[PDB]
Amino acid sequence: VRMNVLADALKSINNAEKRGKRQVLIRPCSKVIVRFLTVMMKHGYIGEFEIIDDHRAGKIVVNLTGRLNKCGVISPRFDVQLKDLEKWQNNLLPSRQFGFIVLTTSAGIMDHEEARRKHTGGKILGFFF
Amino acid sequence: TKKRRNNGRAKKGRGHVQPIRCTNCARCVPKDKAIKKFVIRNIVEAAAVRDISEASVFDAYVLPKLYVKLHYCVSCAIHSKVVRNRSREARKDRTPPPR
Amino acid sequence: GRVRTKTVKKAARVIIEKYYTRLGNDFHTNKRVCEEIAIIPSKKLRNKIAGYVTHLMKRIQRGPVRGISIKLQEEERERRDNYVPEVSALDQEIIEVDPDTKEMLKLLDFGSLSNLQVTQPTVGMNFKTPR
Amino acid sequence: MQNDAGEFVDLYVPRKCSASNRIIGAKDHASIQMNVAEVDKVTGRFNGQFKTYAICGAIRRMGESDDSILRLAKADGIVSKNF
Amino acid sequence: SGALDVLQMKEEDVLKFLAAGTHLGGTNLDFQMEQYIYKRKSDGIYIINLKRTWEKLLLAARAIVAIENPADVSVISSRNTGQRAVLKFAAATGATPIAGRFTPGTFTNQIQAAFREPRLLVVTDPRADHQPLTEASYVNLPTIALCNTDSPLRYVDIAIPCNNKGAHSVGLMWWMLAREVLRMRGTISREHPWEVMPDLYFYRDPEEIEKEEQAA
Amino acid sequence: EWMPVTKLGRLVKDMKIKSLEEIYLFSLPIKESEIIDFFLGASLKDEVLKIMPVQKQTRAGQRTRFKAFVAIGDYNGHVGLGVKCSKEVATAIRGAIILAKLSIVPVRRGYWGNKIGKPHTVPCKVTGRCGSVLVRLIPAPRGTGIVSAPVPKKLLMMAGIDDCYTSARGCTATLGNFAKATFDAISKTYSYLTPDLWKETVFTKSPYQEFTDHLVKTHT
Amino acid sequence: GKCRGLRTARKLRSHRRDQKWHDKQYKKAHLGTALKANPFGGASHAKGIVLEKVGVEAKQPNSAIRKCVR
RNA sequence: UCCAAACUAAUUU
RNA sequence: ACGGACCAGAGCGAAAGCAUUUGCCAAGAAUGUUUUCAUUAAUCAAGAACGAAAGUCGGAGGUUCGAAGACGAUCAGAUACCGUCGUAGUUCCGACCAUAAACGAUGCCGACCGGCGAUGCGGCGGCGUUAUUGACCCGCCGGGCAGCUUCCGGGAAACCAAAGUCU
RNA sequence: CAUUGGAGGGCAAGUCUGGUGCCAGCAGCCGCGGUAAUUCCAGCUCCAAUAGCGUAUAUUAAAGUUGCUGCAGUUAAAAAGCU
Ligand SMILES: [Mg+2]
Ligand SMILES: [Mg+2]
Ligand SMILES: [Mg+2]
Ligand SMILES: [Mg+2]
Ligand SMILES: [Mg+2]
Ligand SMILES: [Mg+2]
Ligand SMILES: [Mg+2]
Ligand SMILES: [Mg+2]
Ligand SMILES: [Mg+2]
Ligand SMILES: [Mg+2]
Ligand SMILES: [Mg+2]
Ligand SMILES: [Mg+2]
Ligand SMILES: [Mg+2]
Ligand SMILES: [Mg+2]
Ligand SMILES: [Mg+2]
Ligand SMILES: [Zn+2]
Repeated sequence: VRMNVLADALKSINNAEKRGKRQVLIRPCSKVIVRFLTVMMKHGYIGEFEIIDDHRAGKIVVNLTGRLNKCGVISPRFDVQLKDLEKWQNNLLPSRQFGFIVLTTSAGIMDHEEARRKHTGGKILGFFF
Repeated sequence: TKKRRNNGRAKKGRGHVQPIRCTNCARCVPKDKAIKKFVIRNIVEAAAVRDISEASVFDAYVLPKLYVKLHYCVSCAIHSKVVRNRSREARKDRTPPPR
Repeated sequence: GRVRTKTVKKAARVIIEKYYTRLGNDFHTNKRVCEEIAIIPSKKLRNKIAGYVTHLMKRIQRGPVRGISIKLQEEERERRDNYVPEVSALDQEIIEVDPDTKEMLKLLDFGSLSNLQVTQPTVGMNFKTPR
Repeated sequence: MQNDAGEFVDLYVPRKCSASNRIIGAKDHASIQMNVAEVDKVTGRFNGQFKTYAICGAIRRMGESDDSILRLAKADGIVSKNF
Repeated sequence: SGALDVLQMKEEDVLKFLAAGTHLGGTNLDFQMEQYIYKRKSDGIYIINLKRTWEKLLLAARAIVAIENPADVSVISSRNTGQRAVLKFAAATGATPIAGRFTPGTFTNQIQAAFREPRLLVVTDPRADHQPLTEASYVNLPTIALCNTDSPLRYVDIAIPCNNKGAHSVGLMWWMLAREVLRMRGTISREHPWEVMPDLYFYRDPEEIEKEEQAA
Repeated sequence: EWMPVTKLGRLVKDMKIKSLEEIYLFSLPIKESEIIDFFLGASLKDEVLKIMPVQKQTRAGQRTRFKAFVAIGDYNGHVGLGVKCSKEVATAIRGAIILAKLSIVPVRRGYWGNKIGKPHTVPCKVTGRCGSVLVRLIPAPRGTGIVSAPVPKKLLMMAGIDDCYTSARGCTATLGNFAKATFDAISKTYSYLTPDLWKETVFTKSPYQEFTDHLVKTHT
Repeated sequence: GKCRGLRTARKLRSHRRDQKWHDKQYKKAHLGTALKANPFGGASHAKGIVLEKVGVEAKQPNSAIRKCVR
């Protein structure tokens, strides 16, 4: 069955990206996905996304700009210290110039450049570039 | 390697079809694999129809037919030249030969 | 085994396109023409080229030949090409349409257009071939 | 694209498909760049101006370049809004 | 095209489209041609929306006027119902006609005799003229196509939803297209009708020719 | 004595196109060798990668022809690769330079980090794929050099890629699919969309369009 | 495929330790049967006594007599 | 739908 | 003993497998649902039920066919192919046995990703035909067995809408 | 008084000369030798690393050929008969 909601969300965004579609349904909306998409949206890879409330786990319609190469998840959510973070950088990211590893730290769901500034580790959710 | 997409037979949603016997040599063939040939050959051989009809005690007597459903194994149907071998792209063709 | 090769069939077609005005239905006449307008190296070839021109002259006389442009035939199928009748085929002034054809014209905003007499649609729905 | 001094260190900036926002590559020989003529608002004659759209070949092999140019021309209002 | 009342349909032209039968489509429907269709009838025939096919046909005309050298537009019909309309199209607009069999390598084989490099292709039928559409995807060459309900729109870049099956409806759509090229260039004017009488472009059958030679 | 036979070949010879960048912007199909000789001539260096013999069995013995792998490209971001089979060695080496010239692609160079000076390595992790072979190109730091097998090293040096880490996979003992998978990798350094290229593309008009007047009195 | 979960280290470590035995270089360096079978006994060299000069014929296509000692 | 088996150790392209 | 033709790239079953009529017994999928419970789930070492054919052990029965066996041919030979007989077996009832090219040579649960025409079951809607709620017709929805088509992508390729979403 | 290994290919370096004639021998691997040996035995040359250099054996990288990162399992080795 469905064990991981974030994985089915990012696989469906990734499949619609290479099909060249403009919009995509994301079924069940959790709050972890919403906090994941905003980090993708502040760095500007996706457009505005509409969240639909249906008195259960809702749906999200996402506008795609056409900028995304690959949004992936990492399973399990390995705990990552700041010592080991740069070894995840050259295994997930295509370059040191762009791309982000998304962490969930105690100060919230962060990309990896923000976690160095805040000096905290966390569990890894996924990545996008 | 695999030669045909079905495996030379028409078994899709079931496990085991009952077998029949080849009418030429009595080999056990599954029912969907066998080359079926329904023949409605006349019993008269139309070289002879103008002799049977002139010798009849009737005037309008339609001569009967002969309804035989033949079965064949793959060995006998090739040897009897019921079927032939086809090219690789021409195997993917299920329309029967015209009349 | 009288099949004529490509060097006879290609040479005979270029003769007729260049010299259609001289050729006729006599072999022996066109035999003398074909040596006059051409450098043919041998006499036995000359009879074959002239023998295939005269064969083609009957086919040209009845109709057109695939690959041969006859200026009598090419310029006078142009009347077939440049033809306009006195009335168009489109100006009919009463055009049999369907109620669905008419109802689209309302969404096209031409319901105030002239007649276009509607016909009753068929009630069968029998439009597919039996499988 | 550029080093931190500000010098544009590139050979060229490639075009992006105006329907899928992906790079039209160097040997993407199915990728078109068409022009839609502009008419003046009075007589409907060609004024000399035009809109340029580029459709990459993968969108074109998809068979969706028809609706793509049709949507890119409804944003300029070249195609009527009441389509 | 553009909500300009000078570029609208002018109902004179509607009686042409209904007399030829351009609104009629096939009994089956391509999924990418779905947006141009109004509604299916009772006999399975789909009805093409004439507002949709007017906008694309004017969109197609803007693509030809954007070509500077008029012979850079090449026009192809392999099917005979349309070979007459293509020749008379390029006679007016100055295009480059290819009637009949399209030999392959015409756009790719740069050493042979008939090797012309256009900038625009306009064809009659995507299924019948699939070979130059396929070769136009090698040489960065956008194509406009007359299309029916069942046409595969693969390398088609501007589709004109019409009836490209009837003889009266192929030639009319070539006639309406040629008229809107010369009006947007300003060669002919749009305050008065054009002197061509659109059945000049219609394909006439060979038995239809000889049967009226004694009538005319 | 070179007379061009293409519309693009006429505008090149008449000093109207100034670099290959005006061609590569519009993806124009190069079909003539001299167009590459016109711009990049006396800067290209060639190299034969391998002469492998191929054989066709016939009813009278074997019909051996010779297949030629030719690398080409100046050391500042252009690489071609040409394969041609002929009955003779010199006949194959000549003709495979032409096919290598008709496949000159641009190589986007990038920075490893701290973008100081000229771009020296691949911009990001790219991966070619040909046959069973996939060749990955990882951006190296500055004085690293090209840490690779000797066959793609001859391709990566002729692009002016100074720095790369290379991962390979599959049967690299065949040189043909291992040269092409390298060539497939560096030919998609421009195909990849970085954040540097999100700025909208201004459309310059096409060279078949901005010379319709010079072209029609000369090429026609 | 493979189990990926966060507590599957024992399943992964034991499956690995069992599947190490299925290749030749691990199997002969850890059974001790092959260590029991070579006459050096895990050494590089050995001193012996020549009993006999023996002629060994070469495998085809080679056709010589390889001079060996027993 | 009659029978129908075998093939230098003596090597060099 | 066996259930032809009807009988299909049709159905059902966890698989093996399953076809004369009628009755009885218990089961079950799919659909329908603005019912109920409220995470009860997914996959699974150990363990467990089922498992063609042949074979084994008891009873019953033995028509056909038929290992072994006996002959007639063919053959250089022919303890084989072909023919004529014919044991065990094939049939049923009660136990065993636990393997098959037990194959889609493709674990299961879940998500996303092109079209199109059909088919089977259930539901819903719709001109009209036909019979005294069915039969046809046109679609829609969902599960199912499949097909065609595609430069989705993949693959060593053959090929696969999964063997795709994998440097 | 500079050796140790080589010179068909992998792999840097000879179609040199003389002997031997599937012999003696070489050769990690593919191979060479049955009378013109680019491979043996020698001379000449040449190469490599050099006061060091071959050889045997354990072992690490190569090995994404043990795969956590990172392998496969339709037909190449392989998904248990089914639950
Ligand atoms: Mg079975
Ligand atoms: Mg029955
Ligand atoms: Mg068990
Ligand atoms: Mg049994
Ligand atoms: Mg018994
Ligand atoms: Mg017998
Ligand atoms: Mg038994
Ligand atoms: Mg088994
Ligand atoms: Mg697989
Ligand atoms: Mg060596
Ligand atoms: Mg190791
Ligand atoms: Mg490694
Ligand atoms: Mg392996
Ligand atoms: Mg196997
Ligand atoms: Mg199985
Ligand atoms: Zn048989």
